[PDB]
Amino acid sequence: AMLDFERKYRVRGGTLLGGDLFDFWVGPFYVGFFGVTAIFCAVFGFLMIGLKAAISETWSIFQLVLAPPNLENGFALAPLDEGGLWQIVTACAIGAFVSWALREVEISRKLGIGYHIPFAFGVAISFFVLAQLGRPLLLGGWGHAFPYGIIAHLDWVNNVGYQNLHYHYHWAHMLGCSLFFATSFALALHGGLILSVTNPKKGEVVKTAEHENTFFRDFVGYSIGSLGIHRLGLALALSTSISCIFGILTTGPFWSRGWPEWWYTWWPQIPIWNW
Amino acid sequence: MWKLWKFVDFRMTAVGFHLFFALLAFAVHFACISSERFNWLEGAPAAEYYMDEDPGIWKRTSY
Amino acid sequence: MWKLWKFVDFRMTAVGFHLFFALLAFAVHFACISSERFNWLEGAPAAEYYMDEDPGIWKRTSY
Amino acid sequence: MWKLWKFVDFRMTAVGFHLFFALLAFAVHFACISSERFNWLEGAPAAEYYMDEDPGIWKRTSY
Amino acid sequence: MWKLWKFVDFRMTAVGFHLFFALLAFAVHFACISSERFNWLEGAPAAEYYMDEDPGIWKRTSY
Amino acid sequence: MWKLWKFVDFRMTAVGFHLFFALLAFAVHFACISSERFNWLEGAPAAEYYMDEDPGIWKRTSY
Amino acid sequence: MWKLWKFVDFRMTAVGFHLFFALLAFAVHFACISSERFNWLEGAPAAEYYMDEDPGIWKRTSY
Amino acid sequence: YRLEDFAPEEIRTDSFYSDFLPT
Amino acid sequence: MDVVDISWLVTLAVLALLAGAYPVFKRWR
Amino acid sequence: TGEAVWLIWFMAALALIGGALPIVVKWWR
Amino acid sequence: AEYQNVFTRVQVRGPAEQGLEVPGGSWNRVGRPRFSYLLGKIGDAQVGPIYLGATGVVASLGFLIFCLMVGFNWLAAVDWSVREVFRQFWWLAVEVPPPEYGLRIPPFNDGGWFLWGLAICSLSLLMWWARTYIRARALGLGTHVAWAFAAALWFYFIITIIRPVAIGSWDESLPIGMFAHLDWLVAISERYGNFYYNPFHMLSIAFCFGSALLFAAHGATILATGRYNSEREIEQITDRGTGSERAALFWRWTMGFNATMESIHRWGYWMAILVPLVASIGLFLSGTVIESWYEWGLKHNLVPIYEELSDPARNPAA
Amino acid sequence: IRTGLTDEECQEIHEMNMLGMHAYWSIGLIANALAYAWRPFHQGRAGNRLEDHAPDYVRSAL
Amino acid sequence: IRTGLTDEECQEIHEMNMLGMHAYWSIGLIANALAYAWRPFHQGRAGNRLEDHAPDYVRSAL
Amino acid sequence: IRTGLTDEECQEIHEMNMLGMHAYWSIGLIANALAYAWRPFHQGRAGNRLEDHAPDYVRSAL
Amino acid sequence: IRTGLTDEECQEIHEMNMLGMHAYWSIGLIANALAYAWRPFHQGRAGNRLEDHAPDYVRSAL
Amino acid sequence: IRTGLTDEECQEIHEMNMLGMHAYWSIGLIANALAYAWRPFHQGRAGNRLEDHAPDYVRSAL
Amino acid sequence: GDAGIVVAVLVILAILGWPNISSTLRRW
Ligand code: A1LZM
Ligand code: A1LZM
Ligand code: A1LZM
Ligand code: A1LZM
Ligand code: A1LZM
Ligand code: A1LZM
Ligand code: A1LZM
Ligand SMILES: C/C=C1/c2cc3[nH]c4c(c3C)C(=O)[C@H](C(=O)OC)c4c3nc(cc4[nH]c(cc(n2)[C@@H]1C)c(C(C)=O)c4C)[C@@H](C)[C@@H]3CCC(=O)OC/C=C(/C)CCC[C@H](C)CC/C=C(\C)CCCC(C)C
Ligand SMILES: [Fe+3]
Repeated sequence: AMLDFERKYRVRGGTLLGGDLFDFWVGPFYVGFFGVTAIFCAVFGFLMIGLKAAISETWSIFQLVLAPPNLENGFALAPLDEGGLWQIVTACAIGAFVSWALREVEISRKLGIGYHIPFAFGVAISFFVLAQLGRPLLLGGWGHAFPYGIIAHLDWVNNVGYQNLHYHYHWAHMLGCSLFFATSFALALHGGLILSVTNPKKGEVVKTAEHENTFFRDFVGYSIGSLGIHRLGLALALSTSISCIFGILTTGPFWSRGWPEWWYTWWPQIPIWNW
Repeated sequence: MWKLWKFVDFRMTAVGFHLFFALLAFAVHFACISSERFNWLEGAPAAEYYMDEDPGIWKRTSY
Repeated sequence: MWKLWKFVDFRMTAVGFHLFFALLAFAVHFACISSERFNWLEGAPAAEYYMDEDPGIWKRTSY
Repeated sequence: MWKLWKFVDFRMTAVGFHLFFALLAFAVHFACISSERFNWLEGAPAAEYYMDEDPGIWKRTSY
Repeated sequence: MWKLWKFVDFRMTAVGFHLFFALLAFAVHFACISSERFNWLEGAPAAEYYMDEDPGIWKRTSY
Repeated sequence: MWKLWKFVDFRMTAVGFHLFFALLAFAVHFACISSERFNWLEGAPAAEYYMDEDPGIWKRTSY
Repeated sequence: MWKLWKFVDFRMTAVGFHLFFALLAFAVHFACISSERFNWLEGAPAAEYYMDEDPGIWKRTSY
Repeated sequence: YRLEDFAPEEIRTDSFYSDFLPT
Repeated sequence: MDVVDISWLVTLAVLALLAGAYPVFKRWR
Repeated sequence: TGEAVWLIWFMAALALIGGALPIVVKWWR
Repeated sequence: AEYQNVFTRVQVRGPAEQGLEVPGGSWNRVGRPRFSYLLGKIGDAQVGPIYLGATGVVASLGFLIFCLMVGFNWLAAVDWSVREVFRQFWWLAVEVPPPEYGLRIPPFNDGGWFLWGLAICSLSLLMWWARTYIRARALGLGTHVAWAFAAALWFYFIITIIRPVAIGSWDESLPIGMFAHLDWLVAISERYGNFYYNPFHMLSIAFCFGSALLFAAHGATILATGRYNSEREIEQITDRGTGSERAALFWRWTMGFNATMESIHRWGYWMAILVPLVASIGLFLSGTVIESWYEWGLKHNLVPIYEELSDPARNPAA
Repeated sequence: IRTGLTDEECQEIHEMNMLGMHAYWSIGLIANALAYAWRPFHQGRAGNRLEDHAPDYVRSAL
Repeated sequence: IRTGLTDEECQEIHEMNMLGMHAYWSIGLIANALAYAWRPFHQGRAGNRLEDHAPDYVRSAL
Repeated sequence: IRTGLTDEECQEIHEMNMLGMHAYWSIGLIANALAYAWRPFHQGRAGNRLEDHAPDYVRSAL
Repeated sequence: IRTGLTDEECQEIHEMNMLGMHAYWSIGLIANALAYAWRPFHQGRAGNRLEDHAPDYVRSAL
Repeated sequence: IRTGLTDEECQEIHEMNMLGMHAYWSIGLIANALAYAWRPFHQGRAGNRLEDHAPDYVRSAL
Repeated sequence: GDAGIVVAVLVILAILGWPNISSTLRRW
């Protein structure tokens, strides 16, 4: 139940908050106080999701949604049957994500590694927070935040995108879709490169960093290298999450017309070609 | 400025000046194209064709 | 300021000034273009053409 | 304040001041362009051209 | 408070104060611009122009 | 509480207090601006201008 | 300027000039195609076909 | 003990189940 | 000034600031 | 009125960030 | 703070490495290796040399021919005004054939140019894939990069050729335009129900969001464990070090399970290349098997049902 | 864990801290007294809404 | 933790800081006095809205 | 923090910098004088909008 | 910086460069002269727009 | 920082730079004189818009 | 009235807080 080398690192300390009381492992998982709070928020939020499934009679992961209150509700606490369950689960999700990231900070301290992983997770959490708080603050109510349904939040994404007519044309959407595609492209390239170096044809020896460098130099003229590929990957995925922040915070709050009309508003009128 | 190349790379300066002058020749030619008076590609008339006297530049003319 | 190059790199200062002035010349020329009075590319009449008297700049003229 | 450069990088200070003053010169010029009274490019009249008296700045004028 | 620099970095404090004060001067000038009374750029009249008495600030005036 | 600095970093405390007070001054000035009674920039009248009696704060006024 | 190749890479200069001139020949031939007068692909008439006199270029012709 | 089963119609009774998701 | 004209002027100003600052930002260590 | 009403607080947020930048940098370094 | 492994503050330069010996490398490796200091901040500074292979050169030439066909069509669409091309750069496109041709190759200006460019672009992409394969093989590498490109190209061929052919109409294919191919996204999703209700769309987005997740997490993991030389992952795979151990233990203590230095790349490789694969499956089923993803997910209890509106819109056409 | 500051350094910091905190505190009290005399912060039972005391032609943002 | 500056360095830094803060403070106070004499910042009970004092033909942005 | 430039190197950089700065400054002053004599940059109290001075048939871009 | 090319290498590079530049320049001058004789590049003061010289039925792309 | 070029190298670079700059400058000045004689770059007070001088039937791109 | 008092107070504060006058109160 423990890795061949795991016990060698399973030491006390590294906790941000929890001391030695929560500083232990249950099976593979390190717990920590932030693990305790993450489990609390996760299980309570899932129990509120089940409560909405019960009250809405929607026992389908796909059809069940915790939607935020109505727009007329504003920032007020809603009835649990009118968006209050969504508010509870929003608090639970923020708490669980923050607790998970802080538990990862604890694990990083215990392993002596940098806090890059909880930082990247915190970038994703920052998207969630700015989407579920920043968009309500910009637009004046919890009802502008996306709901909690496996399929229904896709419907919210659909409707919020089509509120600006053609959401593809959103500048933040264009940049962020390019960034997601570049992230999957670079993950494919990087996994393929590492596996190609370490899994050549049968009978061939494992190649080196020189091999992979000259592979991408021969291939596309540039090789970003071992450190560069991971730096670029963290950058690409993070930047796509920041692009998601900008997209969710600008569609509506900072452009209520169509994003096609947004593009028409400035690009065709750029004076170097508007004549 | 003959000592400038003791401190400023001449290759960088000349290359950047040629690049910027390519961009600027394009931009200036496009500025002329944008101007109806100056667009030789469209070939519009000059207002001096229909003027009676010289408009001048600093002539301080009056209506 | 001859001692400024004891502390501030002249290559940096000169390159930054030349780039800034290139794009600032672009900006100022475009500001003239955006002004109807100053757009030589469109060549609109000056108000002084239709003025009976000298408008002045600091001259305290009255309607 | 000649001792400030014992504790604050002068190159950093001067460079940041030139950067911020280029930015602020642009911002202030755009503020003048935004103002109808001060947009020299549009060349709008001054309300003083139509006033019968000096408006003043601190002058306690009454309607 | 000359002993503050034994504990608080003066360069950090001064750079932070200067950045904060630049952006806060921008904020306060924007506060003036947002005000009809205080926007010198648009130059609206003051209500004191149309008032027959001094409004005061702490003066207990009644309608 | 002169002994607090044996246990709490004063540089951290003072820097955090200055940051938080800059933020809180911004927030409080925003609260005043959002109040029609307190927005000096828009300069709305006080309701006491239109009352025949002092409203008080703790005074048990009745309609 | 035979000494330019002591400081400026001739291979870089020649390759860059050929690349820019390929792009510039494309751009200029495009400019001709854009022009009605100069678009041989569309083959529009010249205005000189209908003129009873030489328009000139610098000629001080009047309507 | 549903209130709708005992209270008169002048008493507002709200069912436990909501109609928000008619699935 | 037209909003497109002033926006393009601001764009050229921001580009000028970036171009002037680029040698600064390159050597900023 | 106009767009300066929010520009006050955008510049306020920028001022807070700018005042904290040397603090965050000194902490980082 | 600690060094965050985000930028290389101190770059070191050796002799410009032409590359490991490959058959034809001495001739086909072209370009004096140039060192970008800006690129050296993140990764390797060296730019070049590039392999000037037959597949690479002809694929690049075909890509150029395709791009120039698109540009010439855009010019002829805006009366050969480069100014109007740049003004309408995002809107302009080489449009696909209309439905009345079906699978017929139409005249150039009725979608024939689109099919011409599709042939050129598809052949060029296949030559580029061949270059990927051959560049990997010449260095004694696995062809994993070639097969990731093959997954992406399989999705591309589904978008452009295979699925338009199966539907029997070239108008189902992807227009060659910035805004036009996004309009193709909208038209495909709304014509065929809603791709939000397409489970292969769901899975492809799961794998794209998880490519971002894994590649953020993996880049962060490698930058965090770069204190222990974990970025040299080939060594950590053949000679497992404390950096790979710490990465595995971080993820095991977080999630309960971890990967290895090689298996994390297996995970990321498959999570990435699954995006175009299940994407191709879902797109192909859209218009061949599935007419409405909304109706299909209604039948499968996949589509949420919301509160009935007060005063719904009634279809005036019954 | 302590800060390593001597009793003398802590006393110097406390002198500066008292001076700064109490100077701000007093300037803020003067400022709040001035703004309170200008417009009392807390409404009476009658309130201080313009719509409740001013005539109809007086515009209120509320 | 101490910054490391000696007493003399702290004293010269403080001289420069007093000069900077107090010069900026006095120039800003003169500027605020000039802006207040130009237009007092605080409206008074009558307010200073143009709609409440100017004739109906005086346009007000409010 | 020091560029390492000697006395004479700094002086010759300054000679070139003065030449470039002041030559650009003088040529720009002559250019602005020419453009000012062509059309003065700053409007008088009357302004120089064509709408306010030209007849109605003279179209203005405002 | 220095390319390392000898004076003879620079001279032969330069003779080839002069040949290329001036041959291209002369061929381009002949080409521009031919295209100028075909249709003069620059309109006269009357212009050369078809809408101003051709009859109404002659279509112009303006 | 110092480029390392000797005085003789800087002098030959400057001879070439003077040649390039001043040849381009003179050829461009001749080009601008030719284009200015063709159509003066700057309008007089009357402007040079066709809408203000041409008849109504002469179309203008404004 | 009140505005004049405010201006006078601000001017007095500016004069007293001017470095030449405020520094005379320096004690180290
Ligand atoms: C073999 C060898 C060789 C050479 C060499 C050399 C040397 C040594 C040198 C040079 C030069 C040079 N060039 Mg060259 N070349 C060649 C060629 C050529 C060609 C062809 C294609 O053929 C061409 C076209 C050329 C051009 C040139 C130019 C760029 C230059 C400069 C001039 C001037 O500046 O004047 C000029 C001057 C002056 C001052 C003028 C000014 C303005 C400025 C900006 C303006 C700005 C403006 C703006 C921005 C605004 C606009 C507006 C509108 C509305 C928009 N190349 C060969 C290859 N080379 C110089 C320089 O760079 O400097 C630094 C030098 O030194
Ligand atoms: C009609 C309409 C429409 C739309 C809509 C819209 C809107 C409104 C928006 C959007 C978006 C976008 N998108 Mg889209 N769309 C379209 C389409 C598309 C396409 C195609 C192909 O076509 C493409 C590719 C695209 C993509 C995209 C990207 C980029 C983005 C997304 C991503 C995100 O965000 O997330 C992000 C997210 C995030 C970060 C998240 C995080 C978690 C957290 C912490 C974690 C944790 C959790 C948990 C639960 C735990 C678990 C446990 C275990 C399991 C045990 N698109 C159409 C058109 N759009 C956004 C933005 O903007 O960005 C920029 C927004 O806002
Ligand atoms: C309309 C227009 C306007 C203005 C204008 C401008 C601009 C543009 C600017 C400015 C400024 C500034 N200011 Mg002013 N103002 C204004 C008002 C005011 C006030 C009130 C109260 O309201 C205050 C308190 C101020 C103050 C100041 C400072 C803090 C800064 C600096 C200066 C100095 O430092 O010295 C100076 C300083 C000083 C003046 C300070 C003083 C204290 C004292 C003793 C105490 C306190 C008291 C109080 C609060 C009472 C209340 C009243 C009632 C309600 C009745 N501001 C108006 C509204 N600006 C700047 C800045 O921010 O920078 C950063 C800028 O840029
Ligand atoms: C309209 C207008 C206005 C104002 C104004 C402004 C501005 C602009 C600013 C300010 C401030 C500030 N304030 Mg004030 N105010 C206001 C009110 C008030 C209050 C109430 C009560 O309400 C308080 C308590 C305050 C206070 C304060 C502080 C906390 C800060 C600082 C300063 C000082 O320190 O002084 C100093 C201090 C002080 C003053 C404090 C004291 C306590 C005492 C003993 C006790 C308490 C009592 C209570 C709470 C109960 C009553 C109520 C009832 C209902 C009857 N504020 C109004 C509403 N501001 C600032 C800040 O934040 O910074 C950071 C600024 O900027
Ligand atoms: C329409 C048209 C126009 C123009 C135009 C153009 C172009 C196109 C260009 C230019 C320029 C340039 N300018 Mg000018 N202008 C204009 C005006 C002006 C002004 C005014 C105020 O108004 C100024 C101050 C200027 C100035 C200048 C410089 C800064 C630069 C450089 C050059 C030089 O160096 O000179 C040099 C310098 C000079 C000339 C000048 C300086 C001081 C002086 C002594 C004195 C001062 C005074 C003041 C500021 C105030 C007055 C008052 C009134 C009553 C309010 N700009 C007009 C509006 N442009 C350039 C550039 O930017 O490059 C970068 C170019 O390209
Ligand atoms: C329509 C048409 C047109 C044109 C045309 C073209 C093309 C196409 C091109 C060009 C050019 C170029 N120009 Mg020119 N122009 C034009 C005008 C002009 C002006 C005015 C002002 O107006 C100027 C200043 C110029 C100038 C120049 C240069 C910078 C270059 C040459 C080079 C040289 O350096 O020699 C040459 C040089 C030169 C000419 C320079 C000189 C100064 C002198 C001393 C003085 C000046 C004055 C001023 C600024 C003031 C104004 C006045 C009035 C009354 C307001 N541009 C027209 C508008 N283009 C080029 C370029 O960019 O390259 C890159 C090209 O490609
Ligand atoms: C269609 C119609 C057309 C055309 C046509 C074409 C095509 C297609 C092509 C070409 C070209 C080319 N051109 Mg030309 N043109 C045209 C005009 C012109 C001009 C004017 C002025 O206008 C110029 C200056 C030119 C020039 C040239 C060169 C630079 C290049 C190269 C070649 C050579 O080298 O020769 C050689 C060289 C040469 C010819 C040049 C020489 C100096 C001279 C004497 C001096 C200057 C003067 C001036 C500017 C005065 C103005 C006028 C007035 C306004 C009166 N182009 C028309 C518009 N294209 C090419 C290219 O780009 O390649 C890359 C091509 O592809
Ligand atoms: C730019 C960087 C990114 C990035 C980076 C990164 N994400 C990381 C890490 C790093 C570095 C981790 O280190 C961490 C980890 O341990 O696994 C690898 C983690 C993780 N992310 C997960 C999901 C993920 N992430 C996504 C996006 C990115 N992730 C972006 C692309 C996306 C989408 C949609 O794109 C998903 C679904 C989990 C698997 C795991 C957190 C577990 C948790 O929160 O515990 C907490 C434990 C649980 C069970 C949470 C339950 C909490 C509430 C009460 C349950 C209800 C859920 C909601 C209300 C959410 C909305 C529902 C939607 C239907 C509307
Ligand atoms: Fe990796």
